Amino acid sequence: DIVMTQTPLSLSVTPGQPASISCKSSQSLLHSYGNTYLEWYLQKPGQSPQLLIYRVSNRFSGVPDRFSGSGSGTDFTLKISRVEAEDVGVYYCFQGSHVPFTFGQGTKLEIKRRTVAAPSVFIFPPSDEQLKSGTASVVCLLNNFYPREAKVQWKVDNALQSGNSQESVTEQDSKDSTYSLSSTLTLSKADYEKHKVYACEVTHQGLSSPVTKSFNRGEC
Amino acid sequence: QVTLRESGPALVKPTQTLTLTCTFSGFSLSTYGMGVGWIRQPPGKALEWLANIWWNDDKYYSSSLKTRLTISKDTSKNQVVLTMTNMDPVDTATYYCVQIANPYWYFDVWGQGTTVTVSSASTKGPSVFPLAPSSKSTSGGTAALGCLVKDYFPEPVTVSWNSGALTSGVHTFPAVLQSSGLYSLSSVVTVPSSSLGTQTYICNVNHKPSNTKVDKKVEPKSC
Amino acid sequence: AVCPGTYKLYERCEVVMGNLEIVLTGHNADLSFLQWIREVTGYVLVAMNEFSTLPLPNLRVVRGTQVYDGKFAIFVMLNYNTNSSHALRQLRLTQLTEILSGGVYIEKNDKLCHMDTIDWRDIVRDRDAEIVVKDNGRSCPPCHEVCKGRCWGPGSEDCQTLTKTICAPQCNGHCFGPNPNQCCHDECAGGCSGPQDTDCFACRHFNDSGACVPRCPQPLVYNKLTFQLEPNPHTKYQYGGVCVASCPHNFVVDQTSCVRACPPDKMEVDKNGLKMCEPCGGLCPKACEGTGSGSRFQTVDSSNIDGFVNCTKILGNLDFLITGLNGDPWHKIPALDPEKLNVFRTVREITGYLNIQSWPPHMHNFSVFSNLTTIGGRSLYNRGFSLLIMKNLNVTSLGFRSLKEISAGRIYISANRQLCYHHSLNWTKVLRGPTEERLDIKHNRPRRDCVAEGKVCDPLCSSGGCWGPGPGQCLSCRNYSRGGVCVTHCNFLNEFAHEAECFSCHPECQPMEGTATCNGSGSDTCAKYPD
Amino acid sequence: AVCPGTLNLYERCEVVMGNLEIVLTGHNADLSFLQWIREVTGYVLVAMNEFSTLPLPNLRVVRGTQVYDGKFAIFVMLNYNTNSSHALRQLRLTQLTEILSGGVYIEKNDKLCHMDTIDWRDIVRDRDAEIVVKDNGRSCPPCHEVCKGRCWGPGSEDCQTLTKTICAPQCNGHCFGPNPNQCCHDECAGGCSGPQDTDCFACRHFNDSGACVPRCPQPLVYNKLTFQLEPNPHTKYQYGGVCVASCPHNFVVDQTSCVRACPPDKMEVDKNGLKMCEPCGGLCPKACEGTGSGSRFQTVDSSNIDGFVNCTKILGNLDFLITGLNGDPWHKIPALDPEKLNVFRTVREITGYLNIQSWPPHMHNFSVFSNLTTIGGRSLYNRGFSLLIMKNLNVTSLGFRSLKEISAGRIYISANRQLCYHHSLNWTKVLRGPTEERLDIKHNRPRRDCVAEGKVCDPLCSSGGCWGPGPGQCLSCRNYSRGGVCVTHCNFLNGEPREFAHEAECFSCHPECQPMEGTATCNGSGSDTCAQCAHFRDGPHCVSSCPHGVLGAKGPIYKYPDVQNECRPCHENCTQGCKGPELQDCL
Ligand SMILES: *[C@@H]1O[C@H](CO)[C@@H](O[C@@H]2O[C@H](CO)[C@@H](O[C@@H]3O[C@H](CO[C@H]4O[C@H](CO)[C@@H](O)[C@H](O)[C@@H]4O)[C@@H](O)[C@H](O)[C@@H]3O)[C@H](O)[C@H]2NC(C)=O)[C@H](O)[C@H]1NC(C)=O
Ligand SMILES: *[C@@H]1O[C@H](CO)[C@@H](O[C@@H]2O[C@H](CO)[C@@H](O[C@@H]3O[C@H](CO)[C@@H](O)[C@H](O)[C@@H]3O)[C@H](O)[C@H]2NC(C)=O)[C@H](O)[C@H]1NC(C)=O
Ligand SMILES: *[C@@H]1O[C@H](CO)[C@@H](O[C@@H]2O[C@H](CO)[C@@H](O)[C@H](O)[C@H]2NC(C)=O)[C@H](O)[C@H]1NC(C)=O
Ligand SMILES: *[C@@H]1O[C@H](CO)[C@@H](O)[C@H](O)[C@H]1NC(C)=O
Ligand SMILES: *[C@@H]1O[C@H](CO)[C@@H](O)[C@H](O)[C@H]1NC(C)=O
Ligand SMILES: *[C@@H]1O[C@H](CO)[C@@H](O)[C@H](O)[C@H]1NC(C)=O
Ligand SMILES: *[C@@H]1O[C@H](CO)[C@@H](O)[C@H](O)[C@H]1NC(C)=O
Ligand SMILES: *[C@@H]1O[C@H](CO)[C@@H](O)[C@H](O)[C@H]1NC(C)=O
Ligand SMILES: *[C@@H]1O[C@H](CO)[C@@H](O)[C@H](O)[C@H]1NC(C)=O
Ligand SMILES: *[C@@H]1O[C@H](CO)[C@@H](O)[C@H](O)[C@H]1NC(C)=O
Ligand SMILES: *[C@@H]1O[C@H](CO)[C@@H](O)[C@H](O)[C@H]1NC(C)=O
Ligand SMILES: *[C@@H]1O[C@H](CO)[C@@H](O)[C@H](O)[C@H]1NC(C)=O
Ligand SMILES: *[C@@H]1O[C@H](CO)[C@@H](O)[C@H](O)[C@H]1NC(C)=O
Ligand SMILES: *[C@@H]1O[C@H](CO)[C@@H](O)[C@H](O)[C@H]1NC(C)=O
Repeated sequence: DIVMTQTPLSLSVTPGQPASISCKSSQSLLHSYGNTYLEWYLQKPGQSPQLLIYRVSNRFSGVPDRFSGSGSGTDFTLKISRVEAEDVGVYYCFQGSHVPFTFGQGTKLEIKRRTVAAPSVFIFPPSDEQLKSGTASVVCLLNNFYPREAKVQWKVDNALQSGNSQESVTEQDSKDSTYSLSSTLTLSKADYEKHKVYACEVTHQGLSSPVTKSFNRGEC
Repeated sequence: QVTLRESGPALVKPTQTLTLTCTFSGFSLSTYGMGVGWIRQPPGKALEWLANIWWNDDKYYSSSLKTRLTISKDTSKNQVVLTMTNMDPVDTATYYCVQIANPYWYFDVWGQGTTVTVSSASTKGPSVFPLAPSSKSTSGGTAALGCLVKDYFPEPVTVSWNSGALTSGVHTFPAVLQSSGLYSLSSVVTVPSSSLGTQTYICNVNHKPSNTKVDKKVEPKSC
Repeated sequence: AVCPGTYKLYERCEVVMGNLEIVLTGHNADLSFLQWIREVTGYVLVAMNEFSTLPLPNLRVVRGTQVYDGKFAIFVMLNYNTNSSHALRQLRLTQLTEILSGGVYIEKNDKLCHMDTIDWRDIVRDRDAEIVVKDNGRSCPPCHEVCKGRCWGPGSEDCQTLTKTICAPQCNGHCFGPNPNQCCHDECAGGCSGPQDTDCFACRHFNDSGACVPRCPQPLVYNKLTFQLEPNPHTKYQYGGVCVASCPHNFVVDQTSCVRACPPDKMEVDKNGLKMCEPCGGLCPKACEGTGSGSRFQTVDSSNIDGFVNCTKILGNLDFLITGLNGDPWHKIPALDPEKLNVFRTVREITGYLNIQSWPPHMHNFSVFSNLTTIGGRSLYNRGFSLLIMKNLNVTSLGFRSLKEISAGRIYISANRQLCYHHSLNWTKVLRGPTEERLDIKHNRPRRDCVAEGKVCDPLCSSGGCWGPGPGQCLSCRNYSRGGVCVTHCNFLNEFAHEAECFSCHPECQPMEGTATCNGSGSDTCAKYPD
Repeated sequence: AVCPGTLNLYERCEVVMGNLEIVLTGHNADLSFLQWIREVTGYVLVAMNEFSTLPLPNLRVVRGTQVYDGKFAIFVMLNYNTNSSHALRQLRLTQLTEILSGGVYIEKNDKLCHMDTIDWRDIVRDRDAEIVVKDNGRSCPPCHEVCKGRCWGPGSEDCQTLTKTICAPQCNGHCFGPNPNQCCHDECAGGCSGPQDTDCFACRHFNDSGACVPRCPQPLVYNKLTFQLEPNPHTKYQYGGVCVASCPHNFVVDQTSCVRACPPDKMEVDKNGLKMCEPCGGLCPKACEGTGSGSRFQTVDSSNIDGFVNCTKILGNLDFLITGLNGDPWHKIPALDPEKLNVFRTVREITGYLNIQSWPPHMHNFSVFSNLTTIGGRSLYNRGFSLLIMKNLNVTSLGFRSLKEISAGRIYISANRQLCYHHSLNWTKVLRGPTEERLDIKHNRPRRDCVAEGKVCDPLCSSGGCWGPGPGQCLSCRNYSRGGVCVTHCNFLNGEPREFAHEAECFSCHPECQPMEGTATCNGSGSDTCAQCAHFRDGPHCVSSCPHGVLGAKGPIYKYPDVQNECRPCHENCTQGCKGPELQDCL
């Protein structure tokens, strides 16, 4: 029944700066006089949600001082005084006053690392064990980069490969605020043995020049 | 220490009935004021409160899903059961069970969450492949190595290093759904270069949906 | 916090232990001293007022222990003038939540708007309570959109917060949340903001310093201090429904609760640093201006006697002169009927002197002044006399059985030719100060005639003497005192004793043959799933 | 002059109007201003005294209207101190002559001598009066030779002088000379110095400015030119035996006699400095403090009614609030018993305001204040209100049948939904001052509904309106008024009692007027106004009987009825009264 709406759909803050997230409700969250069960939760990457604030303005046991909660009726606000590196994740609002308990859509709070970090690149050739199966998977790894903005281009014998790679990206690190990315090139064993020079070229802000890591089929 | 564990099938065929079991310790659902709740989260989406059961055997449900949900309790077993009928691919989600102890807040203690995937497809175990660098591509101080978990269908798959002892530098990537319909991920780790002979680095992958445990050594390609 | 209810206002209050009546108030009234009120234990009455808005923005609860017209906990009527064009236009009851007992009546307020909009069933508990809202405000503004039709005023901040509270089964009906975890305490009147005694908005019975309690702190308690009835120092009195340590304003503690004045059969006493109503016993204290000196009456006569009915103190002197006894033909005061003298059997204290020069010849004893206990002597007669008994030739015994102090003055007993029993009298016991040349006792019936005709103190009278024959006329008892009667035994063995006075013993003091039955009187002195 | 009794000894007068009591007095006391005393009306008491001689040289008479111990007009007892030597020894009674009634008791005067020496039967007139003279001294000197054995003391000027006043049988007692032509006035107590009532030594009954008289000047006297009793110019009142013009200090008149306080059913009235006890007329005025501001009572409650019994005035205000009527559970005052409200039926005047905001529901009128006649408005309520009637929904009529004056303030009568009869009231007659913005009467039973339902003033009421239904509730009557009730006519020309009219009020004809069938029985009160006299006719007056023994200025007046029943003077030398005009039919 009750629709919950979080306003900053996404958020990027430098550590030390403040933060504000807002939860607007379709109907008043007032159960009875002085009883407004608005709660703010934080789900860190790959964890269960933690309760941060209950009854609009009361910090739960252990929540640090920088987390604050204001609001009344249909409008409420969570405030982080000094955003830290550990605060990245998704913030949810929740009402416990009415029969269908409902959550907010969520608010992704990201970290804006002060200094830029360069992706450390590594190339991995397909294992002989896999090549026995009949398929070849090459893996390029870009490690610990802050400007998540990063691009990789696969090249086999200086031929740019299209539609043969898939990428996966981690979530922002809650200690270093860095990202990591794996590009995977999937070829048939025959096509893999047809060519000989495999390289991934990484174009990143923190990199003055395109980093390229490469290998040849038979090298040990 | 209040701890809760969610258990249940990792794969459920459509229109069949899912049955989840929250086993808990550190409290009892017989003490006045205690309740256990169920909250699901579709992958990458938002939390959705499902149901709540109390020491009174009093039961509350989400309205949209009332007809399909049924919650039960057994204090003797320190267990709470949820049953959901007519399972649709949309119901694919990670299901958490939670404790409600204080009347001023809700959802204080959460379980790790069990992953339920609804699909007519069948379970498949992963192929684990070692990812070592080419000995000629000598990056520098840091040396990267990893494992490639390749063809598995039900999503829950966990990768650890040195049976949990190695955690710093580990990157287990989100699984990407291949065109085949099967998921594939890679778990990498960066370690000091000369101590690739002082320590032995092996990866442990577990695909519980297919009951597949594998420990593979990622030794060098040095020759 | 507290304030007795019905122009300024001593109403910087939160609870009014009474009714709130606002009547005949003009437009220019600082009704801002009421904003703080949020409980009314009586009704609210608003009539014949010219002010435009009624600010009670914090009022939440109207108990209605008393209701108006035997039906209504709120009553608002005729708050408008035709000539002036001033009138009530809004009731600022934004926060009003619960009307425990009584209905609502709002009629004939020509310019009052929006009372018809709100839902009264959300507030009044008694659904059988009558609710009339009519003939008060046509050509009225429509309500704001945000209020969605329910408002205490035109604006969007003037909406009735009608927020349905679906409490749970286990919750007996009042809750601060939806699930069974959040049931209001049983002592909460309305809802609450938490599961404790302190969290109630209003108490079902009593409020002890914030805690809703069934009974105010009782006077006696089985506190185990002696495992029995003890004076819990932590005792509190009921100011209606709020427990207080000390009655505020100008009240007095009648037994369990505060009151505005003691009841008929009780009197005020300075006890425990407070003013308490203790039972009157014999009769409540009644002072009555005396005769002689600053009085307009030189003696008691047939005009003054009926002025001394039920008097305990004389606040002056008492004179019995032959002109008052036998009447006065030069004043046309008639004679006195001796029976009326019994009026003085209630007198226990005389501030000044007592002077007796004439007495009805049949009366052989001044026993009507038996219970006299103290003669102050602050005003005196003749040559500084506090007690004077003269020329009484038909009196035979003094009879002042209860006299124990003459605070100041001299003593004169002379020419009572038939008077006995006064020879043996230790006046040093009764008279305060040295009895030096302060006694003038002459020419009464000589000692020898009295002893010969048998007129002597009863054997059980001590050397202190007596005020006449019998054991009840002694000054002090030789052995023990059974009430006013000097008694020879005490029934201790074959009835306890203290300070040489024989008393009865507490119930359950087992009667024991040949040994002590009491060793004192009490539960602690006598010599629930029990055996 | 004259002094009062023992106390209300500096008494520089001649007569003691009471008892002379000398008690617990020291020997060094100054008893010399008592030597001008000549008459003691009560008794003489002397006891517990230390002085050696009692100086009463000029005392000659002791009346004994009051006697000590009910048996003696003189009482001397215990005037000696055994430890000391200062005691009594002598009674300096040089000129004592007569003790009218009562005996003598001289006992236990250890140093008093020569009281067995004197013949008390010379003095005491009552032969049966008891004389006791015992144990007064044990060793005393014999009496002086001159005294011949009868003395008040040791000296030869201290002798009891035995009377030689011989009188003829005609004097029937005392005389100022030996012959029958020298008899004392019949009003003389004892002897005299001449035949007049001025020459008496003491008076047998009363004393009017030196004249021994049987009665003081009566307050009414028969005027022969008006044939009626008129006030006496020099009327005098009875201060015991002295006839006085102004009663002595701190006294009031009852009827003919001076008294200290008014009797129970009488009340004091100034009457031109002459304090008079006039009849209280049923209920004696009793003012009582009011309620409201300036008082300790916020309303009349169950603890107040008891303090309003028999009150005629209110000296303040009267408030009736719902808290007082229905009780106050927060002060734990119980509710008020409505019957007790009747306590106010005696209230004739309210000094301040009347405030009525709650009233018993069955009581449909403020008839309990029926006898209220005046609302002063010295103190006022709220916006200067002297009368406030508000929120009383079960009253249908005020009922202030006797209200005639609201001296100051504003009137407010509102919200009494069932109230009628007040629409026509001419408040200009009641409210003192201009009726402009001082009357706030609104939202009571609308006049149209009262009229249709028939709650209107009785036809016999005037245009001034009414306080409710009937002829008793009118403010003024269109025709006549009998006993506060409006009537079409007095009982002139028929009925009992026969009446006349004064200022539109009916008043019964004086008794002794003969009821005339067909004609005015009398044109006013009083006996000189009757058309025909019932019994007799003294002058222009109708009387029950002719004056016989009524007192005029020159003497007692006796008249006789003639054959036409007219009171005619009696023969001058007629013995007492008569039955005719000549000396023959006299008596
Ligand atoms: C002013 O208001 C009074 C009422 O508040 C009016 O008095 C009423 O007068 C009527 C007659 O006109 C009485 O009627 C009778 O009532 C009895 C019932 O018993 C009660 O009354 C009697 C005395 O009448 C009393 O002895 C009882 O104790 C009761 O109180 C019936 O049995 C008769 O049939 C008859 O109906 C009213 O009783 C009486 N009321 C009271 C309280 O006295 C009065 O007339 C009004 N005056 C004016 C000038 O309007
Ligand atoms: C309320 O006021 C009325 C009017 O003043 C009081 O009634 C009147 O009372 C007097 C006596 O105080 C009545 O006159 C006397 O009557 C007796 C008995 O017949 C007679 O012996 C006296 O000589 C004298 O005439 C008078 O008639 C009477 N009024 C009427 C119209 O009859 C009434 O007592 C007052 N009520 C109170 C004070 O409670
Ligand atoms: C006070 O004196 C009265 C008499 O003046 C006493 O009354 C009588 O007392 C005897 C007992 O001694 C009774 O038998 C009589 O019946 C009493 N009354 C009458 C009328 O005879 C009275 O007892 C005396 N009181 C005291 C304490 O001495
Ligand atoms: C009880 O009294 C205290 C002290 O005045 C007050 O703070 C509290 O609010 C009262 N209780 C309620 C329910 O109002
Ligand atoms: C005096 O007290 C007695 C007994 O309590 C009582 O009967 C009587 O009415 C009282 N008198 C007065 C005037 O209160
Ligand atoms: C006076 O003393 C007698 C003694 O028997 C007692 O009965 C009476 O109650 C006393 N009067 C009082 C205490 O007013
Ligand atoms: C009272 O005293 C008188 C005078 O002393 C005496 O004659 C009488 O007998 C006495 N009577 C009584 C009853 O004491
Ligand atoms: C009289 O009483 C006083 C009281 O203090 C006492 O001191 C004194 O000894 C007593 N005298 C006699 C003779 O009993
Ligand atoms: C009456 O009083 C007058 C007052 O002057 C006095 O002169 C006269 O002697 C008196 N007569 C008596 C007491 O007989
Ligand atoms: C009041 O007046 C009545 C009647 O005149 C009378 O009987 C009563 O004694 C007076 N006093 C009291 C207190 O009732
Ligand atoms: C008071 O007035 C109301 C309204 O007319 C009526 O119903 C009720 O019976 C009245 N009460 C009495 C006691 O006359
Ligand atoms: C009202 O009373 C006034 C006297 O104050 C008088 O002059 C006037 O004529 C009266 N009016 C009526 C209608 O009787
Ligand atoms: C009233 O009657 C008397 C006696 O008959 C008469 O003298 C007087 O003039 C009359 N009053 C009048 C006519 O006004
Ligand atoms: C009364 O007597 C005197 C003296 O004899 C005489 O002069 C007088 O006329 C008599 N009275 C009348 C009325 O004749």
